[PDB]
Amino acid sequence: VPPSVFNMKVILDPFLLFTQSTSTIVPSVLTQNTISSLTFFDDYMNKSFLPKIQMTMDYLFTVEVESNNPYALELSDENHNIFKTALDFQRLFYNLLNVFNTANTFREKISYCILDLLNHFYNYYLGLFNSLI
Amino acid sequence: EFFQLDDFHDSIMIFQNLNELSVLSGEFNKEYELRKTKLMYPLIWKKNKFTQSLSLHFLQDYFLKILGFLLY
Amino acid sequence: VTNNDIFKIISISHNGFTSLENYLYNIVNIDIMEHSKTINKNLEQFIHDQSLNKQENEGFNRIGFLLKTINNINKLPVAFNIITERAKEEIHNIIVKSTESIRSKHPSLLKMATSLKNDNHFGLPVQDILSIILRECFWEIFLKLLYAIQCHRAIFEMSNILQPTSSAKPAFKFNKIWGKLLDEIELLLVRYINDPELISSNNGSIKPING
Amino acid sequence: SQEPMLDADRLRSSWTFSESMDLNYSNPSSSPNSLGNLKILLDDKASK
Amino acid sequence: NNTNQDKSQGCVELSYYLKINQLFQIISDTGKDSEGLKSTVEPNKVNTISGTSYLNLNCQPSSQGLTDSPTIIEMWLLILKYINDLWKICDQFIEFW
Amino acid sequence: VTQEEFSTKRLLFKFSNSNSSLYECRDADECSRLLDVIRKAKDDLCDIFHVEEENSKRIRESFRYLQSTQQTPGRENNRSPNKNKRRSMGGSITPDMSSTAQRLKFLDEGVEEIDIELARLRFESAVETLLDIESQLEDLSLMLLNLISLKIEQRREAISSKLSQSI
Amino acid sequence: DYGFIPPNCNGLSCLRYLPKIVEPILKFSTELAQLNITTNGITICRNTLSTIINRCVGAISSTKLRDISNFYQLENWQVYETVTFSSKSQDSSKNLTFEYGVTQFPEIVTSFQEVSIKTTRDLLFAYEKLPIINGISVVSYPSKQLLTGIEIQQIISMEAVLEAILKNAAKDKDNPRNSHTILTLTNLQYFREC
Amino acid sequence: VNNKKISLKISEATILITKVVRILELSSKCQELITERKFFKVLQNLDSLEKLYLQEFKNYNFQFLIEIYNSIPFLQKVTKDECINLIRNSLNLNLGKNLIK
Amino acid sequence: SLYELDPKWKKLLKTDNFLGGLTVNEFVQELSKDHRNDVLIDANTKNLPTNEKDQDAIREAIWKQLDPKPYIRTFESTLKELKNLNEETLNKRQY
Repeated sequence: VPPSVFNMKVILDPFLLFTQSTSTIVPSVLTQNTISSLTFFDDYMNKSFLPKIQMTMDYLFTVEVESNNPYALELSDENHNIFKTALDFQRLFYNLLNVFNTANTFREKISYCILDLLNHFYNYYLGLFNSLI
Repeated sequence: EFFQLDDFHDSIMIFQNLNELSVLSGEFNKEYELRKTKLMYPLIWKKNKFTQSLSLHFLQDYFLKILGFLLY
Repeated sequence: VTNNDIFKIISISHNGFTSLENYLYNIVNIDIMEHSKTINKNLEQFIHDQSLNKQENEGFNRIGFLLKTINNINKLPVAFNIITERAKEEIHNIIVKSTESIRSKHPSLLKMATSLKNDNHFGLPVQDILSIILRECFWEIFLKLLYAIQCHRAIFEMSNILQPTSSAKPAFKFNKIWGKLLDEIELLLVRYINDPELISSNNGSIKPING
Repeated sequence: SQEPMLDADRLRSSWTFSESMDLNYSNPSSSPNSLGNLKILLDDKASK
Repeated sequence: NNTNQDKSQGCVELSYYLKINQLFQIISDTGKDSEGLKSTVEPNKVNTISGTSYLNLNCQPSSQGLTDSPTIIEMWLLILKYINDLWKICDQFIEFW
Repeated sequence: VTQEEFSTKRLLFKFSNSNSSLYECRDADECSRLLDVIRKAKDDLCDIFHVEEENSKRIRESFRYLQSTQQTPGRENNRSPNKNKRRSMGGSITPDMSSTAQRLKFLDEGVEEIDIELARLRFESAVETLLDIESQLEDLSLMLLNLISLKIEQRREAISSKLSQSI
Repeated sequence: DYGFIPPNCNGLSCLRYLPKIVEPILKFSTELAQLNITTNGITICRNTLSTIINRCVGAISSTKLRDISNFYQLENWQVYETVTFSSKSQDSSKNLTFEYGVTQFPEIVTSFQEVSIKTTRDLLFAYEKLPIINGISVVSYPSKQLLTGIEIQQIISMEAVLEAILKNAAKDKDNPRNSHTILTLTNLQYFREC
Repeated sequence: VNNKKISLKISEATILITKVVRILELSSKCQELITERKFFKVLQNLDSLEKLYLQEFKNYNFQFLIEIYNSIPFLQKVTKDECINLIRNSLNLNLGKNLIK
Repeated sequence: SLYELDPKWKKLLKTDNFLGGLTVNEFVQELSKDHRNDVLIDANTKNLPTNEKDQDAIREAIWKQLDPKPYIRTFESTLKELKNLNEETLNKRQY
């Protein structure tokens, strides 16, 4: 997706206080007696914010493609590549950000970061599926 | 002597907003390469491309000398 | 009026981070004692003003809306008037108005876009730097809209429940049934325009395929 | 997943914010059962 | 904290995990230095060599005793909120009597 | 209220923010005395309270809260290891830095000269330039000064790493 | 005050925050019976005050000890980090250069600050200080428990040298691995004047 | 005429102040445009200047040349200094070399 | 490098400064920035396309030869701010 943004991974400023209206009109509590389409918290935290987390992860992996089969610096080795320490920096950064404790911590945000790992093994699997294969 | 000093600071300031800011130097290096590689038994020809006989001993030491300092 | 004596007003000195002691996230939001307060207030004056005819935090709601809204003599079109004006033009008026007020108050939208802070420096400065603003802004938005749709449920009750004095009550009931369908729309797009810039959403140009 | 302590890497954490980067997942919150659980969760996440 | 713990028993090594040098010189900045001089403690290898005095203010926001996000939420929220409320109650009773 | 009598005398252009008024006075003597007395309400607007200290001293005290201290504490605050949209106060409304940090402020551009000279691998002169900056910094050590020294030691790291790669 | 498991402790968290949750209750008490309404419950403040106070100071001490035994474990896998010395020789000739091993310097701090906090529980009962005087706590009070604080602090420093004993001898075989194990004697040599 | 005196020094003082302000900003742009064959503090000091003149420091609508200049200088100084530096050392690429033999 | 950077402004600005008296201090703001005899020629600056023969550098210098022109003129208006300080001298006399 063209990342203009859906919102971002920046709901952490917004989505605290905008759950108070999801709990003071408790969405939707009052709302007197009719058919009123209540929740709406989640419904975007179900649909929108979760897929925006998934594709936001995907474009974040596209900020570590870097077009090199390979090159790196590597105090001990070659370590092939900046790709490698890229995905280390990414999964270290996000795996400090998106979850620390609590393990779910997630609907599938766990499975989201698992999918970022799976894409990383797809790409560095594809280098060996290109140079060797 | 300073043969990339301009390319150094060029790449610095241009690398404040890298890297099409220094990507056309690939094209200018390929062009003026393809002039300086040329010709003398024409030698921009190394892209799957008589003038053979325009080469002898002085043209030899000339040719591989000048290409040698090009590689240097 | 009595809805969140403000957090993050101000700073319990010194005790500054965690975000403060107030929030986060000790501003529970549990179900909120804040919402026991507000949803005690509107249940108090709603079913107890209704139960009455079957600053007390906040007496201006049922007071001004009562002695105002009952002293109408041809009320039934005017209910539709305040409905059909206030839904679109009020919801976009407030939700525009606050972001305008910050958008020139101390803007400096400098930290113009991300200052290229990669990538996934995803609202990094909170940490109390420049997302001390937007938390107060979007917090003030969802707070004001909360007291709003509260009060539109309070006129959608107040006289419509129960015919004080008009048994054609379904006007303001529509102005909950599509009152809340108004405001939950107007916040939802304000979700989708929380794009990653502090997007500030104040242009209105709509160009076709020819410039 | 183990963070665990670092410092590594770049801005000495460079992420460090980190409200599950955005959640509390603040269920209502209103749900203190906690189940005495479990593995944490094999769940095919171990298979993941 | 911690369910399926570090087991056992979940210390942060926080006097390193913070205080390798930390609030060890920020919570100790109303604490250090009070005659806490250097004697060539320009840390001559790389990094921790600011160390002049009063202030050259870093002057850490000091996340906590470091890895306590939730435990500073516990001590802070519990102890400071409860004792704050009781400060208000004893104020109101102080007026009342 | 623009003075647009050039398109039409006896006409006014009052474009208040997100609005526009063509409130056409009938005669032009009422237009000329109207924009003239609104120019005397620019002898009240533009003279009484245009700014005259208002945006001036408001820019003084409001600018005076610049990056992080005005407002010291502090228990949620620090600005140690960053630039973080670094407020170049020398190029800002101070222009008049103290000749220590003014003459080292151009040696902060001399620090950037070291970034050129490192950026062309010419280490030697940039190292000795940095020695001069250590000398003047060392001796004449008023608040941003420390942050300048932070940038200095940052680049001392950059040098030590860079030589230790280059050897 | 802990609050949670690990770090009110090592992690100077009750070492900082415990002064706050201590001090407000102290002012709330001292006021709350400084109104002398009426009698024989000012006794109850004299009980509850020193109860929570001395229990708290004991808590910070216990945290500091069982904390500080874990200090040098997993800390000093470092190099001669902090400074230097100036110890003269037997011929008084400039022979230091004794340096550095920064686990000296950290434990030089985390007791001095605890001295500052326990200074702010012993000397806590000065600044309250109003009439009647309902002075519910003595500014220089517990000479018995002051001697006990001397005992616990002596046990703390003894736990420090025990920590370098275990960490030196077996945890595990590398100050780095003889590789300056002289590092460990350098640290102890600084500890003789630290 | 004592209020025309005080008014004259008043508006003379304020217009002197704003004149000093725009004098400072155009002075800084002159400091930018003066720097030829340096190309290093060009984006640094120039981009520091554009962060004030079109931006918050002089964000009245005051002049035309201030508005069109500080609004213009993105593409002019950035594109012209940019491709100026790009065809710089293409000069040296012609100068590197003819000393091959 | 004189009041020849603001020659007609000795009338076109200074008479509007002398007995104007500034009318109405938005013209002293904006039309003295539209700058009678100085930046009333504000047209075609322009960093001239086409290709760098014609011209792209002299008109780029003349994109800010109001930094030359209207700032030795605004500086001459700062030198006329010394004349306004001379107007503040006599405005310190009669006051």
